[PDB]
Amino acid sequence: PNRKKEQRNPRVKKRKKYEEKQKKLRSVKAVYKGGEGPGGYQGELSGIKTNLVKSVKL
Amino acid sequence: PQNPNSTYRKIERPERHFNPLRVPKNLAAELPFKSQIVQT
Amino acid sequence: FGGSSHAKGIVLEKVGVEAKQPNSAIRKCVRVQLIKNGKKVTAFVPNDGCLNFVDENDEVLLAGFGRDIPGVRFKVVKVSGVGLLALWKEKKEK
Amino acid sequence: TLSDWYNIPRTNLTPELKRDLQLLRMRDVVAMGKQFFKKDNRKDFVPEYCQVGTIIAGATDGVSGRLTRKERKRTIVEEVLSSDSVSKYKRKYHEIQEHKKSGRKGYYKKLMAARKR
Amino acid sequence: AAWPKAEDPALVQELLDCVQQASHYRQLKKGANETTKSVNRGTSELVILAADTQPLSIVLHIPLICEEKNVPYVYVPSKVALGRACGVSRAVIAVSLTSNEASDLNSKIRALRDKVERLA
Amino acid sequence: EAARLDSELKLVGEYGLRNKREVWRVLLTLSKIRRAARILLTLDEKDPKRLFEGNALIRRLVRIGVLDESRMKLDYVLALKAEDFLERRLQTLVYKLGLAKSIHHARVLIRQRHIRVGKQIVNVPSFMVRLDSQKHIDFALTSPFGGGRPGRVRRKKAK
Amino acid sequence: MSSLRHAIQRRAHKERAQPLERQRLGILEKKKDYRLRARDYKKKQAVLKSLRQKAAERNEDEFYFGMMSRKGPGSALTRGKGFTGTVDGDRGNKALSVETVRLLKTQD
Amino acid sequence: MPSSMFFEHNEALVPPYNVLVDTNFLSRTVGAKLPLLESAMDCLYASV
Amino acid sequence: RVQKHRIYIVATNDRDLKRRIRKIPGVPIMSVQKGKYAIERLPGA
Amino acid sequence: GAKAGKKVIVEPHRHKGVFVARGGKEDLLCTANLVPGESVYGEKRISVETPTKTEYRIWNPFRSKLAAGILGGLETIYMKPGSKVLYLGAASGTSVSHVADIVGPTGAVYAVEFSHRSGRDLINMATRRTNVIPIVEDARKPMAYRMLVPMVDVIFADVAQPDQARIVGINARLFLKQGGGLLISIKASCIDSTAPPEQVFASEVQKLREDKFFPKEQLTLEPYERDHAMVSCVYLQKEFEG
RNA sequence: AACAAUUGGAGGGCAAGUCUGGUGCCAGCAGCCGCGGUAAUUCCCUCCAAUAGCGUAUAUU
Repeated sequence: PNRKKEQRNPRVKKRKKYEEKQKKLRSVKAVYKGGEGPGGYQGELSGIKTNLVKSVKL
Repeated sequence: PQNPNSTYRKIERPERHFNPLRVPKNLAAELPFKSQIVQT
Repeated sequence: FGGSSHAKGIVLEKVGVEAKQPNSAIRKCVRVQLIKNGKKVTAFVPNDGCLNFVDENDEVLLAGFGRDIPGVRFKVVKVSGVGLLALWKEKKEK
Repeated sequence: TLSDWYNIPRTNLTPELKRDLQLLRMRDVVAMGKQFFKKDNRKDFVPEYCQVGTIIAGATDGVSGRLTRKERKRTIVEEVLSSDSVSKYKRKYHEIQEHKKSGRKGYYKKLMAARKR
Repeated sequence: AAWPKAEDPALVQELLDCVQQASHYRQLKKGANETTKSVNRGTSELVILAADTQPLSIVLHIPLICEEKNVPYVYVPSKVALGRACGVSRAVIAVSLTSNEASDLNSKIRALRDKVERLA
Repeated sequence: EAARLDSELKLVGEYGLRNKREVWRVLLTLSKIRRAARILLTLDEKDPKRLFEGNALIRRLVRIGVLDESRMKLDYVLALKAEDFLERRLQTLVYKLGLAKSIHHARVLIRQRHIRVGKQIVNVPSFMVRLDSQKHIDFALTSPFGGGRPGRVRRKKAK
Repeated sequence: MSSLRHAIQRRAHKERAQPLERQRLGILEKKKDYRLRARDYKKKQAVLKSLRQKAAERNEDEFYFGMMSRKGPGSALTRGKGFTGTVDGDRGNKALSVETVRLLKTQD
Repeated sequence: MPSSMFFEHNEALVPPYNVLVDTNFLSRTVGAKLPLLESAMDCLYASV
Repeated sequence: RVQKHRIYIVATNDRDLKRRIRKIPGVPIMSVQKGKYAIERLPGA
Repeated sequence: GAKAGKKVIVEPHRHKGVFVARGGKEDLLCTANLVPGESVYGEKRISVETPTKTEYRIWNPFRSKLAAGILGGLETIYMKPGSKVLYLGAASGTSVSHVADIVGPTGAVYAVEFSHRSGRDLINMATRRTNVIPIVEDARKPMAYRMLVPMVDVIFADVAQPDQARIVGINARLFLKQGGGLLISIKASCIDSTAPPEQVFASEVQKLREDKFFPKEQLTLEPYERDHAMVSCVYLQKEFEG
């Protein structure tokens, strides 16, 4: 069976697998990724949604 | 020893669209009020 | 068939080579003469391509399963010493 | 006017404000893939209470964080028209038009002329 | 005005040692201006000042913004000891030291501002 | 399962490893060490083999720098995890000491003979560096990064 | 099995275009284009079947109150050349009174 | 989605481990004669 | 409680509750298999 | 991004007195300026007239835990125009200015701070606004300012203390109403630096709960902060206003 | 196109090809096999696991 150049090396394959599953956790949960950067708060980029309550009832 | 119609080529298919629903004059004239075709 | 794990055998008749469906169980199963037991059991050759390698009279090693005819129980693993999957791939001749 | 939101008046709905509200439900197409937003698919995009303001001044940013005289324009849509990628809007628009004239009627008219010729 | 004064019985020594190790891990913003930038930008995990400042008013401004950003600050009594604790060849008057996601240095910052919280 | 797959994928991603065999190896040695700490905790304090044997174990783990030198208690040596051992391994000390740009670049710069540890040069990136020997991790002498000849690409470039 | 299948046993088979004479006539419908015109024709004839069952099974003495506020499809004799089978709709235009047109022509 | 989760791995549980005990478990460990702190301690190798 | 905080190890034996909290991710289940305890989904020891 | 002079319309937020300003490529949470024409600490703000007057200070989740909770998706914030808020740990009066902008002219913010310098900037801001009181005292001694604070509706808590639940405990046992609001920012690295943050958060919730609050929701502030939680709870009742 | 990483499994797509069923145009199993063409052709894969190791059978615990 024809296999992949990424499958040729197992260390490259787990490197390209962790980069993707680091990428998918950005989509699901909220990562810190630094505070305000250089420019200093250009507003809440990627919108603000007012109805949504993203919190754990306790 | 070849033929030119025998070779595999690329086939360019535009998206198929069809003409709308064409009801005849007498059918649309003689069908009842709740279903009467209203065209401006 | 619980004392030994692999049994040798003679391919007796390729049962159902006249079938229509290429990878149905009728075409896959092969009649086998067990050597030490003397019984005749049929076994699944796992491809029709591998059925092209399973020939008449040949010494053929078989094994079991584990999980179109649910009830045929064995499995052809070798033909004349060479493994049948290594015959299916182009690994070895016979 | 809301009594516990400090008297934001009701939306004096003008056609320019309605264009701006359309642009705010459509800001994901504006930033053409460079920035994606909170998907806000409500049917009526015009709110009940709105008030069109401008940013004044941050006391730490005055060199680069400040619009100029040729950029303090009059509407948000005029800002988007003032910005770049307008030819990028037109380019993507003619990808879409070239795909929606695919096999519709000029195509079949070309087939009829090809047979009748 | 040095009410979080660190004690010379080895709390100063653990402060300056962690200053030196953060200097070897490049987690260290040195000097009052760059310290102020790290606190105002909120990168700072801990901040030390020097009470041997000849006018101490020139470092009295960062406890304000450290109280605003809620980062622990503490004074060591020698800007020369802080200066060669950094490895600078000049006198460093106030130092700030940040962190990352995963480091034993970040663990040492955590235990260190636990001790600073035992002061304040 | 899946908790092991995301756990060991997090270990093979946090620290640059090649397979899950080294993860299982590290968890095995931590199982032996943590086991010894457990069966020392079975006895009372002033049991002199708990005093001297547990004292010797916490001195050895302080010395190889896994247990931090502040905490001096066998419960705190029960409270360990494999990111301490992987955080003490040589490859991650090359990256966290900044000789390399990434962790896979660090494992390349270890199988590649470019780094030394003291007098030795070390080919194995699984080398459990001692805490005292942590500071002397540096580039090797015949490498292009520690002086020496500028290596193959620049040789064929000069010619 | 899928593991017991080669890589030549997964090769896509190539659809063949028309001869260069028939290239004038168009696309060779193979199965996809046939299914598109077949399902489209079935949908059209299904709707026409439902409408023929309406026109057959309609009640001649029926009364709706929209008939007092609509104008019917008529016949070829009451409509003449302008006969389609349909009912006209409202564009929203209206005969506008003379006072308001005086207003609109002071504006003009 | 709760803090310290990486795709169905809680990194938030670390020794000293917390353990909610149920009536099923207290009944079946006083029945199995197996002391609770020492055998949870012995099956997790960690202070609970 | 486990649904709220998701820190705890739940020591149970019944198929009802063990099957109930196999559904919520990242929680350990401690049982007793007649001579010792068992841990379901804690990937450590 | 949010440059000075960009046209940006303002619509209300779901909360009472909180506003959201939507622009072309961004959005900005903002409050209504109580003292117009004046920025407190040098922030961007928005001016608009009725169809001179209306003004909206832009509110920063990096400089305010409460804006980090409102952009963090909090159910209620307990504070509305007319409320009485007891702010704990009031450094320089910045978020005290935004809370004072929420509760407005008829509200009252009771700002408490230990430090004298943030006391001074707090007296500057609290001299400009007339609904905030300045109190420079120790939050561990509520009987110092028991002559200053009446029964408030909400307590906001942002102190970096290891005995945070005890401080808010005695402050609520003197000054917080029957069925009161409480909104605490928690720093897990500040309470217990060697423990995991979910376990620190749950343990602080348990200390409030045996301190006889009632936790309604918890959210972690983590696109804007790290290892910070915001716990929203209610004193002596399950439901807030009583 | 090399100094040429494997072993297992799961799944998708395909002809002017084939076979079977049946109240058209559907469905099934399947397909190295198609008009021409072999110096003829340059065309279709994705996911999971262990990973210099892995599969399979029985005894089984």
